[PDB]
Amino acid sequence: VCDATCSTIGMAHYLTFDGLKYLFPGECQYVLVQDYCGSNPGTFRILVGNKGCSHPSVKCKKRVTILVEGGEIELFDGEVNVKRPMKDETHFEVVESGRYIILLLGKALSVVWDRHLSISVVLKQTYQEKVCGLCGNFDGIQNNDLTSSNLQVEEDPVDFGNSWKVSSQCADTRKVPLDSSPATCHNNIMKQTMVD
Amino acid sequence: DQRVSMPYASKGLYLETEAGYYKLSGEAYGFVARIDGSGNFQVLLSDRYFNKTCGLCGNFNIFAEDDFMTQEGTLTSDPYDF
Amino acid sequence: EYARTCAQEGMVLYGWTDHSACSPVCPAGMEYRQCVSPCARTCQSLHINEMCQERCVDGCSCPEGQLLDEGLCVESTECPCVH
Ligand SMILES: *[C@@H]1O[C@H](CO)[C@@H](O)[C@H](O)[C@H]1NC(C)=O
Ligand SMILES: [Ca+2]
Ligand SMILES: [Ca+2]
Repeated sequence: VCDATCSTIGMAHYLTFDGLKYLFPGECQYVLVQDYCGSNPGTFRILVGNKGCSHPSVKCKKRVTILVEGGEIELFDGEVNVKRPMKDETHFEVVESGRYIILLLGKALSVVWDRHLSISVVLKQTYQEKVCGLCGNFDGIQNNDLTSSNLQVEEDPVDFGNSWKVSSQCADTRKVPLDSSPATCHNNIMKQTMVD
Repeated sequence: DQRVSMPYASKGLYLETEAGYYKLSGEAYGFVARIDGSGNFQVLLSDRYFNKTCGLCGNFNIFAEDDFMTQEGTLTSDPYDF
Repeated sequence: EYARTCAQEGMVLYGWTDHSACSPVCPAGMEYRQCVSPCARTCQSLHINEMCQERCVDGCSCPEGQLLDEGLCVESTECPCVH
């Protein structure tokens, strides 16, 4: 079995490990992925936090806070920032090669960041169903990547991510009326074909 | 004019409730407002506007006597016409 | 007001409302604590820690147990689920 790969294509979409594009415009802070899931120690707790990103625009600067080995290293606005160095500095590593910030954290973990929005965490063979969050469980089964925090499969992913937010008193996002044209392209058929 | 539900988080303005009291955060724009149950407006604001924000809560300087600088810019003795 | 004004300056005060015979209004289930954490551990919550290093804030909050669920305090045993 090969190394899976999340992604955050554009402002509001998510690609799971097993491979499942789905839509989730949120504005609160959300659990991209973690290990503390049911009956396990809880080693790493990668998070993601967006601001003004329910409608994609030149706005929506992300904030990423990753919690491993009792550490707190986070990044936004181009650079990375350490708030609490972790104990085992040996596995730590940062490679600012090209557009990206490649970022190792251990034998079986890695992260990538295009300095603008993309978040592509990369895992190894080690876990094989030890995680949960937005990216799902990493089991090979692709339809069980909507297993909400309350341990059931949903069908409408807008209700999925609302379970995984951190601040349980901030805003749950609104079920949008589905349509093939977003806000501007809605009733502007001309512009739709120049983008198409 | 459209009444929305609560909480609410558009445009970088989380509109939350903390400790049973309502909050409005703008950390990108450098302010945190809130209200209590009785009604007591409060405004927390960064050090970035030191000697900037002129208004009804006065400038963010060190002094406390000179913080009536009108919309013209005029040190006034009356806390009322200001 | 004088309580909070001293609190903001880096020097908090405690328990002053015990004998003052005035507590600020709050909805049912809660009354005015002093210096409660903003990250109130509620019912439908993920058990995560040492991210909320924010400063300590005044305001009314639930009893020791009695977790929050939709604007009221409710006992930890009766935590619902959602679908
Ligand atoms: C404040 O700003 C004014 C003009 O805006 C300037 O004249 C003054 O030197 C500054 N100093 C203080 C203490 O505000
Ligand atoms: Ca899966
Ligand atoms: Ca002043």
